[PDB]
Amino acid sequence: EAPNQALLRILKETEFKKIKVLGSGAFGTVYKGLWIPEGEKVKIPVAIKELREATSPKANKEILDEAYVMASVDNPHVCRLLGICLTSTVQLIMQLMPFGCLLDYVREHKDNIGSQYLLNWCVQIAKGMNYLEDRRLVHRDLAARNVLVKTPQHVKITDFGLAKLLGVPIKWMALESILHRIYTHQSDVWSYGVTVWELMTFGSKPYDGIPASEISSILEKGERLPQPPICTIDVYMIMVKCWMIDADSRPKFRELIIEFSKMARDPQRYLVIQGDE
Ligand SMILES: */C=C/C(=O)N1CCC[C@@H](n2nc(-c3ccc(OCc4nccn4C)c(Cl)c3)c3c(N)ncnc32)C1
Ligand SMILES: [Cl-]
Ligand SMILES: [Cl-]
Repeated sequence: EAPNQALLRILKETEFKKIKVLGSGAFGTVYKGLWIPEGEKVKIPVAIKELREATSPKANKEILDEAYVMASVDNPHVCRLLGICLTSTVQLIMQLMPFGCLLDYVREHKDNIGSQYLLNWCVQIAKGMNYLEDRRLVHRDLAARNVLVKTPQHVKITDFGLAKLLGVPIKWMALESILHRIYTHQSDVWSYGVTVWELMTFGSKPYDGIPASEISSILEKGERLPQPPICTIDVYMIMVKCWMIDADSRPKFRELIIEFSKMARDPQRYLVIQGDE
């Protein structure tokens, strides 16, 4: 309820440039580039995401609401918007993270990642998600690919709210989302569980070898992702709770922060990793 004095920067096309493509995703294409604020004598390296065309009817109405949220973010574990340009296309400008997404990071560094880092990442993601819940925003696409590494000890969530805006990731979705297209903070919790599984397996693909078309059927039969080799039952049990059919029986993000935080105080008790003494 304090005044929100975030800045919404509406950028002229001349105030930034795209220099090199970094990759593409469900929502658009990401480039490294420069932000060159008019009359300020500086140039700042940034990431720029050019959004794909919306399949949604009202998205042009909603783009600004989405910008407001991204601009407004004030949590260490959620990424923020630097500026937005709306012309022929919508382009989002934000800080450039040299260390990239968490999914690639765990795959690339698997031999070197220990229990403290893994648990801390769980806490941090939970913290960011809790913040988004406080703001009444449902992410709809939480996944390891949508977490960026600021430093190996500091990760931040991206891309919240774009799925709705733009109008699927079946393997990360709660059953109610798949069957009924219902999305809630509790559906986010299910995705959080899948995301944790991705981390704990050093970036394995969930349900690898099962076609997306079969996922709703297997879930209904009680199948769930398996216990990762490094995980004690204490960690895995939390992940399984995230995947309860009854959304209200799943943990709250605030509870998740607490549970992971406790385990992060003695990480070797809760994850068993070679060379992690
Ligand atoms: C595993 C992730 C992956 O493969 N990629 C492809 C290469 C580029 C990577 N990447 N993406 C961004 C980025 C994410 C989200 C962005 O805007 C949406 C948003 N979420 C919160 C706030 N905002 C504005 C933007 Cl503009 C870029 C990257 C960034 N920002 N830095 C480094 N790599 C990024 C993902
Ligand atoms: Cl920060
Ligand atoms: Cl950020």
